[PDB]
Amino acid sequence: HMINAKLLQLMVEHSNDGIVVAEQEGNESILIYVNPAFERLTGYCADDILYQDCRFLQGEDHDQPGIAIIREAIREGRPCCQVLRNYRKDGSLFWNELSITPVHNEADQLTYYIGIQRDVTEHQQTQARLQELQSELVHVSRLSAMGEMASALAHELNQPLAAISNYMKGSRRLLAGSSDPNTPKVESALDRAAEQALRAGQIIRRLRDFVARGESEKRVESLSKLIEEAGALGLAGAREQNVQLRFSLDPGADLVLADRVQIQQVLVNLFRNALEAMAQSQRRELVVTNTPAADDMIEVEVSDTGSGFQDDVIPNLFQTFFTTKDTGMGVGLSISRSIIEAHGGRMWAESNASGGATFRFTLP
Amino acid sequence: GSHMINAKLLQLMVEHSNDGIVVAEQEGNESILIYVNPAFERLTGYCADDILYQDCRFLQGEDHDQPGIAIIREAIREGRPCCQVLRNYRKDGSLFWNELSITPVHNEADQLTYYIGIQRDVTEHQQTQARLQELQSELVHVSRLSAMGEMASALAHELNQPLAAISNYMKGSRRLLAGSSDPNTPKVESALDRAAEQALRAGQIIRRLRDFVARGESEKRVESLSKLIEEAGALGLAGAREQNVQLRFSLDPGADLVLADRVQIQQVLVNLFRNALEAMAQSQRRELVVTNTPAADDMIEVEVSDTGSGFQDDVIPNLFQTFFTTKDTGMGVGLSISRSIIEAHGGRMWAESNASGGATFRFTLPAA
Ligand SMILES: Cc1cc2nc3c(=O)[nH]c(=O)nc-3n(C[C@H](O)[C@H](O)[C@H](O)COP(=O)(O)O)c2cc1C
Ligand SMILES: Cc1cc2nc3c(=O)[nH]c(=O)nc-3n(C[C@H](O)[C@H](O)[C@H](O)COP(=O)(O)O)c2cc1C
Ligand SMILES: Nc1ncnc2c1ncn2[C@@H]1O[C@H](COP(=O)(O)OP(=O)(O)OP(=O)(O)O)[C@@H](O)[C@H]1O
Ligand SMILES: Nc1ncnc2c1ncn2[C@@H]1O[C@H](COP(=O)(O)OP(=O)(O)OP(=O)(O)O)[C@@H](O)[C@H]1O
Repeated sequence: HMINAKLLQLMVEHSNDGIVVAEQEGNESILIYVNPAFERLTGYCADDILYQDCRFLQGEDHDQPGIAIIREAIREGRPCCQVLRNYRKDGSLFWNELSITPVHNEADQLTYYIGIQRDVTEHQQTQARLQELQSELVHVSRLSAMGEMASALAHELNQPLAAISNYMKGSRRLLAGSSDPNTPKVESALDRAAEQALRAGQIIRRLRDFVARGESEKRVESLSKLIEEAGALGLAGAREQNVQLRFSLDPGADLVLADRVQIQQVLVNLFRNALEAMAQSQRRELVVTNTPAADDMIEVEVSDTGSGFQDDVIPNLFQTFFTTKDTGMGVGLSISRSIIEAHGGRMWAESNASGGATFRFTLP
Repeated sequence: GSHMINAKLLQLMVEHSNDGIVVAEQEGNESILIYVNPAFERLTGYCADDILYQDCRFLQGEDHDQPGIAIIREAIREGRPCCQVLRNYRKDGSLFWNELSITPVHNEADQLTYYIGIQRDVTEHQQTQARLQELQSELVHVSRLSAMGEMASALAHELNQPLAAISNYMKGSRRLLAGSSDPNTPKVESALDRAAEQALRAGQIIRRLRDFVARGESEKRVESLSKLIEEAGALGLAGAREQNVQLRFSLDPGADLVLADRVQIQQVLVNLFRNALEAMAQSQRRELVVTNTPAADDMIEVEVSDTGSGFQDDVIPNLFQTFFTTKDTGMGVGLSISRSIIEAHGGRMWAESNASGGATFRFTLPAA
């Protein structure tokens, strides 16, 4: 009615989406029409596949749940939409998003199907890599958090336990020049206490090294790449926070020597920290910049126009547990600085002229 | 001339496609609708007789601050196809997310530019994906502090004995020295007192770090088991479809409502889900069953069974022990944290090996 069927067929012939019309023959849903987009998407020529069921796109990959879903939809005559792994003529893998509508033709007294196919490989791939990045971020965050927990405990307890040892040493020195009948019992009690204090030391290290066990290696990685991976994790939601992102990367300074999951976590933490300082900020600008630097290093700058620093907050930032947030562990910057310095770099912070914060670090 | 099928048949298929399909026509800066299928009238709530020969942009309502709109405008300015999601609004005002595929097509007879547009309602995917973004952030935060907290509790528990020992050896040494006249004894006693004070200080500063990390604590509310199971699946079980892992959630409608702290039970379930997937990595059978049932003393029992690596004969009684692990990079902390959280809540928790060589974990929660 509304448009002539020739024109409509022309539109179908030239749609960018795969479009096919199938016909049920017993247990087969045989293709009776395909458009060029479908030939492109699959690599098959229409002259070759007509009057067969398209399941050959599955190749040998028949342990997919969508397949059974589709089969039951087709038995019921209900529509259905499913993603499947299909394989082009040349073998190449693509994820095919299938929308099938059973349609009953009264004249033919037959059941046809109209199917729309979109290649969704890029979405599947990016979503899978984002899942792996999310999982590994969780893993490394947990071990590194317990790992800083241990080091702070060791360094804070190091003084009392040594004091105890020294008081044992001095007491034993005083009692040596004594004949009181009870002193051998005193000396043995003091020895047992010494041993217990050593035991406290030895087992603080035991839990530390169990949580800190298992370390990685440093390889050449592109900062553009690790900045994009870190942004994918840390900066989703900037647009909803109306934060303006600017990545100024120097093409001569892009390749660094680093352990990629740890630098990912340094950048993710810096990005999150910057977003938080912009929670209620009138100006929201985030700048990431790479430049050549002095000691054959390369400097990465992350600047925000956020809450910034009070007069004497700035010199505490990288100290373990120093925090201004109600639920902050104050550990992000401490872990980041220890990681960067172990990688051969330097890290420091300063307030920006816009009232925000600028963090810089260097890597080779 | 090549006609694989009569155009009437093709028109019918389009008429009954479950997908919105429209044909628009270029008139200057308008792409006016000249055909819509019933699917589009349903999806949008508008009647063809009313929207024909207008541009579809009225679906944006007042919500024109979307990037996809400018993307589409440029694609249509060039001759290129494009695909974008928009916030559109039905006739009744209701919001829906519309997945648009537009293909400009040039008609030689008309010497005109038409467009074929395919529209999918994808509200559920956009919303679900945004809720997974929210869950990912909270899982990171809660895992970090929760691990720091089990770290803290473990260090305090192991140190409790030596520090008490030191305090007691001081108390006993002072008792022995009380009856003494050696000239040096007041100096000894003062040294022992200072050592006592240092050991107390070690204790108090361990409690200091423990309380600092556990300072973020919450309250427990009535929560739907379907929902918290789905959030945990969304985080932990996202890869099962590609791992060819068979998932089955059998939830009993008579056993559904619990009292819990939702983020902590989420982290318990996420750990169970990942752990089961890890066991079912290289197993010919990989089937995971989650089941809800009523359980004794006004409780509800949840079962998670896997056909995975399972448990050795005497590993089972170690599972809930802090730091007990079999994985090279594992912390052995997941189950210890999980059991302490559930028991700190109103339930209990235990484990057993599965008959398929896998593992089955069960827990109970209240509904009071
Ligand atoms: C119109 C239509 C299009 C289809 N397109 C595809 C496709 O592109 N790729 C694919 O793997 N399966 C596709 N299928 C599914 C198979 O034809 C078949 O129905 C499905 O694999 C379940 O049937 P089975 O029991 O033979 O496996 C399509 C089905 C229909 C009706
Ligand atoms: C075939 C076709 C279908 C369209 N369908 C929709 C739609 O369903 N919802 C929507 O918001 N925009 C839709 N658009 C986009 C608008 O028609 C318009 O192209 C877009 O809003 C950008 O143009 P503008 O600058 O006038 O806003 C469609 C465009 C075409 C060509
Ligand atoms: N861009 C910034 N703007 C303002 N303050 C910042 C910025 N970056 C860091 N800070 C300050 O430095 C402190 C330390 O941050 P750090 O990331 O080390 O821990 P945190 O974010 O407080 O805790 P968590 O371990 O949960 O991330 C923060 O409390 C914050 O006050
Ligand atoms: N579903 C499961 N299938 C097989 N083994 C399991 C399962 N759940 C737990 N285990 C075993 O119990 C041990 C303790 O697991 P838990 O989840 O507490 O810590 P983990 O997985 O070792 O460490 P992490 O905290 O890093 O996940 C694990 O090493 C694992 O061997």
